Amino acid sequence: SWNDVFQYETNKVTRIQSVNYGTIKWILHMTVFSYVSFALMSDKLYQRKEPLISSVHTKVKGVAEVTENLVHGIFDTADYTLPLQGNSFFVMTNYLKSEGQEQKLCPEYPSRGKQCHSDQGCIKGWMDPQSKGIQTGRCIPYDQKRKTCEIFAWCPAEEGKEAPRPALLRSAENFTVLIKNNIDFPGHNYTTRNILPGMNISCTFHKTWNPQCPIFRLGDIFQEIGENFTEVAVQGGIMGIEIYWDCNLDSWSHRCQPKYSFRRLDDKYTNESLFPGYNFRYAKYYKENGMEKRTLIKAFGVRFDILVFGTGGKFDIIQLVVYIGSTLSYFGLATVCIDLIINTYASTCCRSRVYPSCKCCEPCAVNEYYYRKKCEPIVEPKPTLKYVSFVDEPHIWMVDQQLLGKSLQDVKGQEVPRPQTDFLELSRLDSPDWCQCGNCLPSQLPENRRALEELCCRRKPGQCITTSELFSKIVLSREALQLLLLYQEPLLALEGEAINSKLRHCAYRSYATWRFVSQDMADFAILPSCCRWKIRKEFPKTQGQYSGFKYPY
Amino acid sequence: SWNDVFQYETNKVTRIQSVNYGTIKWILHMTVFSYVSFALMSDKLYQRKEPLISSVHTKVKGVAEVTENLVHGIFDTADYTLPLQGNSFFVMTNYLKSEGQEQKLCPEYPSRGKQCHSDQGCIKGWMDPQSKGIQTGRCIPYDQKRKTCEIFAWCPAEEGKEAPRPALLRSAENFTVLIKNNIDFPGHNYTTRNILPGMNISCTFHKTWNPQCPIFRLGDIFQEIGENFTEVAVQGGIMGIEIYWDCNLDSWSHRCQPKYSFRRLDDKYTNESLFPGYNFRYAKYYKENGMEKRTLIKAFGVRFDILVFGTGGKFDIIQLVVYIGSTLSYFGLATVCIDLIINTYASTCCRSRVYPSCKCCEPCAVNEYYYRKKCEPIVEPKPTLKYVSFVDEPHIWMVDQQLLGKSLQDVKGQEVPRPQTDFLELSRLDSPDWCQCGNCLPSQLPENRRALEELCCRRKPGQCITTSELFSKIVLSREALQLLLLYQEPLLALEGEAINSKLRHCAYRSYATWRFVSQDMADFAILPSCCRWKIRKEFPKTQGQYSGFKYPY
Amino acid sequence: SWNDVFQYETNKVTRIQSVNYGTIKWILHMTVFSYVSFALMSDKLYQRKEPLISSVHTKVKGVAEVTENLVHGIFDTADYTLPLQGNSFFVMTNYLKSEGQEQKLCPEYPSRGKQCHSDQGCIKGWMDPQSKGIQTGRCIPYDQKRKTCEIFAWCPAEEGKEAPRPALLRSAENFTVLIKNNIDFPGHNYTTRNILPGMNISCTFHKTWNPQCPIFRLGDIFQEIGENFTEVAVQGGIMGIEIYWDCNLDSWSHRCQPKYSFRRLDDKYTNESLFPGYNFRYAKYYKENGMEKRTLIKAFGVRFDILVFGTGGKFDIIQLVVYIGSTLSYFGLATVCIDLIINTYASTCCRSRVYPSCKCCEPCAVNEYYYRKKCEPIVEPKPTLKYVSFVDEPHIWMVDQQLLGKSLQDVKGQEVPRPQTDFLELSRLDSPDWCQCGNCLPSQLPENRRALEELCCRRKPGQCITTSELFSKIVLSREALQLLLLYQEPLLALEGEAINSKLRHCAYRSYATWRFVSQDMADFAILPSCCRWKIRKEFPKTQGQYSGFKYPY
Ligand SMILES: O=S(=O)(O)c1ccc(Nc2ccc(C(c3ccc(Nc4ccc(S(=O)(=O)O)cc4)cc3)c3ccc(Nc4ccc(S(=O)(=O)O)cc4)cc3)cc2)cc1
Ligand SMILES: O=S(=O)(O)c1ccc(Nc2ccc(C(c3ccc(Nc4ccc(S(=O)(=O)O)cc4)cc3)c3ccc(Nc4ccc(S(=O)(=O)O)cc4)cc3)cc2)cc1
Ligand SMILES: O=S(=O)(O)c1ccc(Nc2ccc(C(c3ccc(Nc4ccc(S(=O)(=O)O)cc4)cc3)c3ccc(Nc4ccc(S(=O)(=O)O)cc4)cc3)cc2)cc1
Ligand SMILES: Nc1nc2c(ncn2[C@@H]2O[C@H](COP(=O)(O)OP(=O)(O)O)[C@@H](O)[C@H]2O)c(=O)[nH]1
Ligand SMILES: Nc1nc2c(ncn2[C@@H]2O[C@H](COP(=O)(O)OP(=O)(O)O)[C@@H](O)[C@H]2O)c(=O)[nH]1
Ligand SMILES: Nc1nc2c(ncn2[C@@H]2O[C@H](COP(=O)(O)OP(=O)(O)O)[C@@H](O)[C@H]2O)c(=O)[nH]1
Ligand SMILES: *[C@@H]1O[C@H](CO)[C@@H](O)[C@H](O)[C@H]1NC(C)=O
Ligand SMILES: *[C@@H]1O[C@H](CO)[C@@H](O)[C@H](O)[C@H]1NC(C)=O
Ligand SMILES: *[C@@H]1O[C@H](CO)[C@@H](O)[C@H](O)[C@H]1NC(C)=O
Ligand SMILES: *[C@@H]1O[C@H](CO)[C@@H](O)[C@H](O)[C@H]1NC(C)=O
Ligand SMILES: *[C@@H]1O[C@H](CO)[C@@H](O)[C@H](O)[C@H]1NC(C)=O
Ligand SMILES: *[C@@H]1O[C@H](CO)[C@@H](O)[C@H](O)[C@H]1NC(C)=O
Ligand SMILES: *[C@@H]1O[C@H](CO)[C@@H](O)[C@H](O)[C@H]1NC(C)=O
Ligand SMILES: *[C@@H]1O[C@H](CO)[C@@H](O)[C@H](O)[C@H]1NC(C)=O
Ligand SMILES: *[C@@H]1O[C@H](CO)[C@@H](O)[C@H](O)[C@H]1NC(C)=O
Ligand SMILES: *[C@@H]1O[C@H](CO)[C@@H](O)[C@H](O)[C@H]1NC(C)=O
Ligand SMILES: [Zn+2]
Ligand SMILES: [Zn+2]
Ligand SMILES: [Zn+2]
Ligand SMILES: [Zn+2]
Ligand SMILES: [Zn+2]
Ligand SMILES: [Zn+2]
Repeated sequence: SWNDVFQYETNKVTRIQSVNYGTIKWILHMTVFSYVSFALMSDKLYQRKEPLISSVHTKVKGVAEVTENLVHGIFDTADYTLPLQGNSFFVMTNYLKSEGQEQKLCPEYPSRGKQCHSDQGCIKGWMDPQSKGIQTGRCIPYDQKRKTCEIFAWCPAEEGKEAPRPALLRSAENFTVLIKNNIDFPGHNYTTRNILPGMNISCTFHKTWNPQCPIFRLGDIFQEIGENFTEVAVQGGIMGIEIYWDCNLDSWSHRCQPKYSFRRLDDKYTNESLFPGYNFRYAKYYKENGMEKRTLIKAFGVRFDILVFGTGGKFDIIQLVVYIGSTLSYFGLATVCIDLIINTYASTCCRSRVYPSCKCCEPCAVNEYYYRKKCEPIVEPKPTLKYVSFVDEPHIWMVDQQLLGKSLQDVKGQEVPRPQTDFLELSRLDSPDWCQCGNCLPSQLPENRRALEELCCRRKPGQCITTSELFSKIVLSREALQLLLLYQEPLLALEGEAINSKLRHCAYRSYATWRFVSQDMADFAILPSCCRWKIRKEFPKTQGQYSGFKYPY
Repeated sequence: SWNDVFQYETNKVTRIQSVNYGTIKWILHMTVFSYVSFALMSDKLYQRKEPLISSVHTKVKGVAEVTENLVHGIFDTADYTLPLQGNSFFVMTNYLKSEGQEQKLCPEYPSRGKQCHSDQGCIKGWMDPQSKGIQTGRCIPYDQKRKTCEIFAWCPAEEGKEAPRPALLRSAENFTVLIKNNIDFPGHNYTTRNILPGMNISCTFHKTWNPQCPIFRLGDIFQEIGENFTEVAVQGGIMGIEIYWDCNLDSWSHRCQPKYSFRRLDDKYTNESLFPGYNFRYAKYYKENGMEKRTLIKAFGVRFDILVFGTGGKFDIIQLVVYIGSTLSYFGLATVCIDLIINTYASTCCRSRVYPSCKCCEPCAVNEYYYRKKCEPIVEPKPTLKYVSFVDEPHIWMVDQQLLGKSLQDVKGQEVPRPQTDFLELSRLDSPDWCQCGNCLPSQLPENRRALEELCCRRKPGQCITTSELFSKIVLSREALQLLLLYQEPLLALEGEAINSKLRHCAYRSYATWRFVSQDMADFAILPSCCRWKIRKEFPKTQGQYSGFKYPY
Repeated sequence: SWNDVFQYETNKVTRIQSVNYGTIKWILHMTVFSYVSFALMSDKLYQRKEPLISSVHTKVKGVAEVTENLVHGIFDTADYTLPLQGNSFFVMTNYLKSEGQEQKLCPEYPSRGKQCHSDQGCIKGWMDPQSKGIQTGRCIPYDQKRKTCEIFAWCPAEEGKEAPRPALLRSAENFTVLIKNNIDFPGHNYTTRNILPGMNISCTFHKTWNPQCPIFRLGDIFQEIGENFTEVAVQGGIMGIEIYWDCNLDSWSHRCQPKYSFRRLDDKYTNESLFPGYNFRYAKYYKENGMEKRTLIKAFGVRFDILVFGTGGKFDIIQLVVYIGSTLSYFGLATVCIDLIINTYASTCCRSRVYPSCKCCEPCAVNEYYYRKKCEPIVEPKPTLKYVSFVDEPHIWMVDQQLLGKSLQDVKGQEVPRPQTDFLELSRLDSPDWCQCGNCLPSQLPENRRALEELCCRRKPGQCITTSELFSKIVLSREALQLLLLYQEPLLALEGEAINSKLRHCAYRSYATWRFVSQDMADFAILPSCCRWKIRKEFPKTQGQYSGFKYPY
């Protein structure tokens, strides 16, 4: 089967020289091409994108002078507050220091209504989880009007004390942080950094003037997003410094720069029971005067979380191939649309309701010509298929249903048009109850299938089709049938009953071709009893029943 | 070439009114549509998904009362153990404290068999990397039966001492951690948090009852995954609190909630040489009695790593377009399947082996009618192409191969069927060694290509095709040929040898059309010597050799 | 419309038994299949890939003996330097210690030219942001030739002092770090770790010998990437330990192993004003002799950032379906290419310029036969469409344009070939100024549209087509026209003016079919005045004007 391999199939097509259809086709093609190209370029769907891996190294620089009372102290954001310099860092903005605490008995701080109306109110032997002090069951006069429960704990106890207002280290808004960010795209084998040779050092970040300076003033960070540093400093907070890397690693469009943005990460309206702000407690234990003491510091501040995210794209051929394959089927849109137009306007419904109503749609009736040049309807050749023609009608009846002992003459079928004959070929030129022509005869077939041949040439009384001279010229012309037989077999022998059978079949074939036109219908046609029996009379059989119609398949 | 632009191509098609094929087509279309729709909806392939950036802020709350001996102490997880409150946090569950250590000489702890069988066993001047103590070469009687090597180091040395069992801070399983998680999808410009207004505060996380409370009891964290906190507390561990954000940012299906899950991250069965658990050593140096001392604490505990991951989807038109384009080609499945059925059942092999064996497959022989209505086979018109017809055979022979001095009569070729003639058109109606008809003549062509015309009308002896009256009516009927010529050229001049050549060509064309049927074969047909020379005799040439068959292309 | 549902469309095709085209088709199909398969397998486009979530637990092991002067001390990387063991860790490689500092007056260190040329140079009451010391306005003689400004600060002040060279803790290159890495793919529900049972413990990482040992010597880490640990130790740095997980979670191809790589993350050539290296300052405050003192340590070292990244793939049916759908349209490449070849080589331009120039391209002229068997050109049947035939020419003229009072005879039109007549069907066989035949008559139509019928049988003077006997046999043969009418309607009545109209129309139809061939052109043909008026004379009308050509649609 070598020839089976070497076959090539190509579809049969129909050019149409239509201005409208060609214009529509090209418009739709340009539209699809424009959109797919735009999507590819905008979304960079030709690039295989990779996420980055990041390293952050921060350096906070600030000295705050505090007058605590009176002692003038300096708070350097180099050793006092910054042992961690990386993704996240903390800048202290307030503190509550309790110097020289001794484990002894003292009143508890009156926080959130922590007081007593009577001595018996306090519970002996139970330590409050907030004050973290063991109650002795007595109530001390903490203040003149703010007496609180007696407790044995570190004293003077300050647990529950509110953060000082205004914040002690407000000057922290004047501090600066230098962020060094190293990224890599391991798949693309590309690494870069946010500081490059030839960058200003005295610069400070501004979203317009200095959008690439990695030195940030904290107050500016807060102002850029409408946050009040003075208020946030009191209880603390969490702020995000987002670094976005939208990086194009293609040589012809290379661009890998960071974009800095800011976002408050703590909730401003956190409920008082969910620990608003940001703080931590750390203690330093020291023995003074032979008595173990402890210095406790509750520090409030802003934790800055540096969030680095982004992707790096580089041209990938496989991605482009996949995208093109995905978008290729969209170029059949023109075909789909124009074929749908042809099919819709080829209907007989439009000439009856649409065009009469709208006369601007009349010239869209050429779709009927475009649809006959495009489609060839055919029917399933099932055994029950039969075609019927009546000389008193202009069209043909297809009886695909079975005859339940009912004469074929009395069967509705379904009307179909007679095919237009090839004019070029022709340019070279007592009776039964179901019979209206009077020339039909009872069928000799077995009673069960006798109704197939119970057909007449016409539906109303009149002259039989056999009376026409064309019937004799075509169907009963022994000369013409012999010529057709010789055309099929030039050396045919004109002797015996074989020739009489060959001529009878040719007469049937001739009537069916003459009155059904297409071979598709001529194959399943049914001859009337009149024509059938005239043919048989003029081409008899030596002996035996005529088989009648036999299923072609 | 404006008309070239305005062309529209549409494929020629063939409707088939088949219940089976239409049903199959629609079933396959519904199947493909259902699957593509289901995939789109389930996988959300219309959504452009983005990973999140996260910030975590934790607050551990717990006081553990320890009776160390006797002194009753409190271990507050606010200052003693928690200066870091973010992605990861540590809860101490055990400790080994060595108070008031002095750099002097003392025995080494007997850990992992660290002992001596003799004084000379110990190495002088060498410091063990485990005990971290410089050996003096002597062995001290550390214990009555556990003497160990003498060392100069911090003393009393406790290096290698096992973690106390049961864990001192078992009460840490009753501690609670509040996790505040802020996420953002920077591309989608969406941010949310795990705590929202109107949430219960007294709640504690339960996977069913309170699946959204971000307050977790550590013992519950361990119980939920079948881990024993009491055992893990002895040597420590690492536990993961996974926060999954499967977030849909579309308005009509908006859902962005966290799902909390837990996973032990350290290996339970870590080898003793790979440092099982989690611990760290930290020292506090202080001068006591004028002698520099050091307090060493080895802390065992559980490090909790909060792992936040997830994606946020939002409708993207480009993604939907790409998905639809990818899935469009699957709607040709019905076409592929039904065309394959037609092709397979159109074979002549099925009527010979399949249908006789299986009679339920007989009604699938209409595929032969569907395949003749669908396909038009053609052959490459190469110069070696020739077609041959023998009046004693019912079919035709295509000789695509070359004649190597061998008469065309004696060439196998390959059998092809004679086309069915258009019955509608016809309804209007001494000898050489290779000659079996006796009426053929030697070819006058040059010897090299003389074998082309060495053909007879039949393969077996018999009457020549020329003897039929149809040959004279069609081929030798000067009247008919003149009528055909006039049809082609109405004003043709019937004079000179030009008319005699025009008639000879028409006679050849007529024989070829009559005996090959299709113009495709009639073009490459080969006339027998008998017919050829009868035609030439009745349409002679004034002078010169007859050219013979000439390649149409 | 049940039959409307049960329709199946199949395209009409044309097999071609061509070795070249079949070979090209199969080559292109194999090429496309090979590439799509290769892309699928290489890129694993059948796998839905997921990023990992990671946990890292490190254990650094090293003791460095330092001789500070003389006191011999040990620096253990277990308690002195490592409280953090996770994603990032710090190994100290150098330090500057200032023991027993007292807040008093002293000279400032001469760093970066920090000196005075005169006492008045120093500013009173202003504290330098670098030295962090309040100036008293005087200049102390710090050194014999390096006098610096007087300042009140912690003393002896060492701010700005350069890091010692060579680094004190060079022995840190001999330290080892054990990295335990736990990953998970939450979607795939897969977790693994970098240490598995049966792994060597005494091993140390080597890229070839021990590529999976998670124990790393720091000096080896630096040597592997061409970094000098001795130099980096002086000022410090940041090094990355990248752990890549390319993990295949499919059972038949399961592989999930880590690949370790190293990358310096700090910039080697950082500007001196951008704080090169890595360091931090931490202080320990202690009261000595009743005077508050502070010990300051500036530590230089290398921060190691463990960067874990990777994806885990597992077979997904939806991904495979999407990929196949995307790549399906590429299998029409053979069709596109071969159809383009057929179209290009079917042009009449190739036979005139290409083949004469290049004779190796002659056998590609069969594409003209392949293109006539494949395409059926048609024209839009618009009202202005007209076809014209002149008996003195071999081809046909299509006049699609309007006649602006200009005789149709004098219209250029555009030449088209006359269709090849179905030879099988035929094998069964005083004057106006615009008239060249002399037998045409003035048109009786209204003057506005009178020019349509102003056509002659020929373009040059000569005999009229009507003079041919074929005109009388075909067009004026009342017998033949009656036979055609009877063929259409066998029981037609031959009486009245109706028959005379039926015959006149048939004569028009016969001329148009005889001289235009295709019904497409015969429909829009235009008869000459000579033939038209001869037909009308021999088939007159009782009374009334002849309507003339009427638009078929
Ligand atoms: O992302 S997150 O994870 O959330 C995250 C988490 C944390 C950070 N950064 C960060 C950096 C430093 C500290 C820290 C600290 C301490 C003091 C100040 N300022 C100060 C105030 C007043 C005075 S005063 O007026 O002169 O007094 C002097 C100085 C600023 C910061 C800190 C240090 C030590 C400890 N604990 C400890 C426990 C036991 C022992 S021991 O001795 O027993 O061994 C010793 C120490 C706790 C905190 C905390 C967080 C960033 C991100
Ligand atoms: O993700 S990871 O990266 O893996 C990661 C890593 C770490 C964490 N959290 C975390 C939080 C705190 C500590 C820490 C600590 C200390 C003590 C207790 N409890 C305690 C026990 C007994 C007694 S007692 O009985 O009363 O005695 C009292 C208290 C709990 C925790 C800690 C603090 C300081 C140091 N070092 C240091 C070095 C030099 C100097 S200096 O003075 O020389 O300057 C001062 C201090 C080390 C550890 C460690 C880790 C989370 C995640
Ligand atoms: O990714 S990143 O975020 O960038 C990142 C960030 C950090 C890390 N690791 C890391 C680990 C430890 C330290 C640390 C430290 C201290 C000392 C040595 N060696 C040493 C030298 C000389 C001598 S000597 O010669 O014997 O003297 C003895 C020992 C090594 C490391 C450190 C400890 C404490 C503090 N601060 C503090 C503040 C207030 C108070 S308080 O008392 O006031 O409460 C107490 C303490 C700061 C640093 C720093 C970073 C990894 C990654
Ligand atoms: N289309 C069509 N074909 C028919 C009809 N009647 C007979 N035939 C065909 O013509 C042949 C004639 O068979 P027939 O002469 O009746 O039986 P016979 O005596 O054995 O030759 C059969 O093989 C049928 O296929 C008819 O009414 N319509
Ligand atoms: N198909 C076919 N065509 C033929 C055959 N012989 C001749 N022809 C064609 O008919 C024409 C007749 O040429 P011929 O009369 O032999 O040469 P002439 O004397 O120059 O006219 C040639 O152009 C051929 O194309 C034949 O055997 N088969
Ligand atoms: N193709 C073509 N058709 C024509 C021409 N002239 C007339 N016809 C057609 O033939 C029919 C003859 O109409 P005609 O006899 O002139 O008008 P009548 O007197 O009303 O019958 C019309 O319906 C036209 O469709 C012509 O020149 N070319
Ligand atoms: C920040 O600095 C400016 C200029 O030095 C000063 O005017 C302002 O008061 C400072 N802010 C704080 C909060 O100290
Ligand atoms: C910010 O907060 C402070 C105190 O918290 C307040 O005095 C001030 O009005 C607020 N707004 C601005 C713009 O400073
Ligand atoms: C805080 O929560 C309590 C209940 O725990 C509720 O009564 C109160 O209204 C809440 N306040 C805010 C500001 O959310
Ligand atoms: C946890 O708390 C419950 C109730 O307060 C108590 O019964 C239990 O013993 C506690 N567990 C530990 C380990 O202390
Ligand atoms: C857990 O561990 C402890 C000691 O490690 C042991 O007594 C107990 O049986 C274990 N199981 C449970 C369920 O507590
Ligand atoms: C630990 O590793 C040692 C070898 O270093 C081996 O002999 C021993 O069996 C291992 N034990 C476990 C529990 O893995
Ligand atoms: C590292 O160890 C080797 C062998 O113990 C030694 O030769 C080398 O000097 C050491 N390096 C340093 C910097 O101490
Ligand atoms: C692997 O382990 C064996 C003992 O189990 C040890 O002898 C060998 O040295 C180890 N491999 C290396 C490279 O040290
Ligand atoms: C590394 O640096 C040291 C001092 O920084 C220098 O002596 C040495 O030549 C450098 N190169 C190597 C290979 O050690
Ligand atoms: C550092 O920056 C300064 C300007 O701030 C410039 O003058 C100097 O040349 C730079 N040096 C290097 C090594 O980049
Ligand atoms: Zn009848
Ligand atoms: Zn009848
Ligand atoms: Zn012969
Ligand atoms: Zn012969
Ligand atoms: Zn004329
Ligand atoms: Zn004329």
